[PDB]
Amino acid sequence: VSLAKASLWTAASTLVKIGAGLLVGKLLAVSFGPAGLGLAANFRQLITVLGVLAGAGIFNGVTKYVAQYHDNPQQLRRVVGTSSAMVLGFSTLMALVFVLAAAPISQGLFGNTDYQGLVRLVALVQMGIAWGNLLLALMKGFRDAAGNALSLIVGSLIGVLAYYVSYRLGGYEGALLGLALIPALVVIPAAIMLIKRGVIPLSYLKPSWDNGLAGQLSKFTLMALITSVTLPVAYIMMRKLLAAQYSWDEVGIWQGVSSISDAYLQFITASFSVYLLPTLSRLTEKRDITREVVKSLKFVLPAVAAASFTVWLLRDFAIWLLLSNKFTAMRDLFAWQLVGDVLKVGAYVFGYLVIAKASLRFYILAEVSQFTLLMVFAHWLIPAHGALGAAQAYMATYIVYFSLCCGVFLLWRRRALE
Amino acid sequence: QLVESGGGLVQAGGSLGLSCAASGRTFSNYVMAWFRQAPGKEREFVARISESRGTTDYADSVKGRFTISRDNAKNTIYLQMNSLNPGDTAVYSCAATLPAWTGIIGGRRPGNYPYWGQGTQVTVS
Ligand SMILES: CCCCCCCC/C=C/CCCCCCCCOC(=O)[C@H](O)CO
Ligand SMILES: CCCCCCCC/C=C/CCCCCCCCOC(=O)[C@H](O)CO
Ligand SMILES: CCCCCCCC/C=C/CCCCCCCCOC(=O)[C@H](O)CO
Ligand SMILES: CCCCCCCC/C=C/CCCCCCCCOC(=O)[C@H](O)CO
Ligand SMILES: CCCCCCCC/C=C\CCCCCCCCOC(=O)[C@H](O)CO
Ligand SMILES: CCCCCCCC
Ligand SMILES: CCCCCCCC
Ligand SMILES: CCCCCCCC
Ligand SMILES: CCCCCCCC
Ligand SMILES: CCCCCCCC
Ligand SMILES: [Cl-]
Ligand SMILES: [Cl-]
Ligand SMILES: [Zn+2]
Repeated sequence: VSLAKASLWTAASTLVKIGAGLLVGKLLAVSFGPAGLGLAANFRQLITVLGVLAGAGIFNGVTKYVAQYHDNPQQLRRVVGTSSAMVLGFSTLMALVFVLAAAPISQGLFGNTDYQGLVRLVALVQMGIAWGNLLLALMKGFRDAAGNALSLIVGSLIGVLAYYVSYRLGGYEGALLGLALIPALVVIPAAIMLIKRGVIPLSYLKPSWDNGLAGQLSKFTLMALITSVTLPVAYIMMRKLLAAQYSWDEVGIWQGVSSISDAYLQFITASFSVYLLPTLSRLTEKRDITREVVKSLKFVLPAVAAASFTVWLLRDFAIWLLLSNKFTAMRDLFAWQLVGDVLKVGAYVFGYLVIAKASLRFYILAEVSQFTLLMVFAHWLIPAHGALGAAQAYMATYIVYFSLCCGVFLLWRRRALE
Repeated sequence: QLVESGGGLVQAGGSLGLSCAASGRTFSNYVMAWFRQAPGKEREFVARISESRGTTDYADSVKGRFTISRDNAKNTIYLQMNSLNPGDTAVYSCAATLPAWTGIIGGRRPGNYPYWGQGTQVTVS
């Protein structure tokens, strides 16, 4: 198995998810117009958040420790049992909070209390989201790129079917329910694929508790908590700088670039958690880690550069196809943003190493480094060049950050502190 | 887009007539409905008239007692309420939405109507 082969599997599953999303999104737009989209905005962002929140963000830890103990049946059972207990316990608590506060949640999502029933349904749907993501994380711990990809592919296709039936039957609220069911229905193929492929015995998923492993998986919950604040906060007051001296139109230009660039990043690095994270988890010697990091960088940097150069050449086609034609000056932002994306992908290789070593301390330092760099560059370039400056600030940020990652890796590999 | 008229304090057993006016242009394509919300509960379905064949739907609590009608000439809809019992005391609101928002069996869900009126009070002594 290799990073290249994992990318081949993961690209096929990600492309189907993108094609399915574009199909469902245009069906929702044609059916309910801008009024339906504006009312679905918060609800859709909640569905995204639940993809990590429903299982308490332990998923990367599940992959890390399953990989570490994939040849240790006794510990592997303990890992999966504790992970099952943590996902079951938190998802159950989440379901109770959702059903009990369905009225305040509906008010915050839609502006009134008329959606309490949909919120109460989501309280049960998020259980499928959490459990499905756990099963996928288990497969990634075994580096089963094919099982992971086939599961996501089946889930996307059945998700489109479920969305069609749901909105045809129940109108707008049925459509929203279908949106929540898209990531939840993956649990059906994921459970089937995991058992049929012989990855682990079904009994491993019975909830158990191990205090040690629970504390270790909690470290990945804490990284998930940190990640959901730092850089999101950074982009929020980046938009603040933008609106302070420019129009909302320029703000929209930048937000469109960032959101589509983030989706581009998620597609390109989706195989990192499938291959890179479990592989680096098993390796402990510095020579072996360096070899794998070097080999990964030698593959991913030319691949992403070639892909990003192609995208920049077709930036006008990418804008016309992927986004609503309400803004077409972002083309000048593509070059800067795409360069930053290439170096950010390179920086992800070091970031997944930190995940693979469960280093909470290096995770904090990596996150704070990105936040501060983003702020120094944004505070400089945004007030002078608007959305173009925001793209320049993003690019400059990850030029410096990738270089910093290399230097810190060299100091760590050479044991500068010993 | 929607304004309500009628209602108030009525003696139990007496009749009452609510009316709702709509602005805009395209009105015959909007499904029209009445909802009510009593103090302490949530918005519940009352009655609904379609945009096409003039079909009607009623909650089991008002069937036979309440009758909804529409007039596409003046873009208004009405609700006649006979045999008013104390359980009918609520704020009554008219709602408008397109048939794609209701689907096949979602015509009773208030979240399928994005356009609402201010609401008129009905108190059955
Ligand atoms: C590099 C890009 C990769 C893309 C990956 C996915 C490829 C598969 C494509 C899937 C279809 C996308 C949604 C189609 C809806 C078209 C509605 C068209 O709408 C119409 O006809 C009316 O005008 C709507 O108002
Ligand atoms: C919005 C933060 C809410 C934090 C709620 C904390 C609840 C108390 C429970 C804590 C364990 C949380 C694990 C982290 C979930 C973060 C979702 C992070 O989601 C993401 O990053 C999405 O991709 C956003 O698009
Ligand atoms: C511990 C905090 C550190 C976070 C570092 C990023 C790790 C990335 C993976 C996380 C797994 C948790 C979310 C599962 C949702 C995937 C939905 C399915 O979506 C996909 O897989 C698509 O390919 C997304 O584009
Ligand atoms: C027990 C087996 C061997 C493991 C021994 C060490 C465990 C903890 C170390 C993990 C390696 C992280 C290396 C740094 C890579 C650069 C990203 C870090 O981000 C940065 O560059 C920041 O700016 C740092 O300040
Ligand atoms: C994404 C961060 C930037 C915010 C952009 C706002 C646009 C709408 C929200 C999320 C985009 C997800 C893909 C859009 C098609 C929906 C797929 C099917 O829908 C789903 O199941 C999703 O979970 C919807 O969020
Ligand atoms: C399974 C090996 C495939 C080799 C060609 C891949 C081209 C992207
Ligand atoms: C690339 C696949 C697009 C989505 C297909 C959905 C089939 C029901
Ligand atoms: C009994 C297990 C409860 C799990 C709660 C969430 C832990 C992060
Ligand atoms: C809706 C199903 C959620 C996951 C249940 C998992 C039972 C082992
Ligand atoms: C949610 C708790 C499951 C049972 C744990 C048993 C630990 C020996
Ligand atoms: Cl560890
Ligand atoms: Cl440690
Ligand atoms: Zn450690």
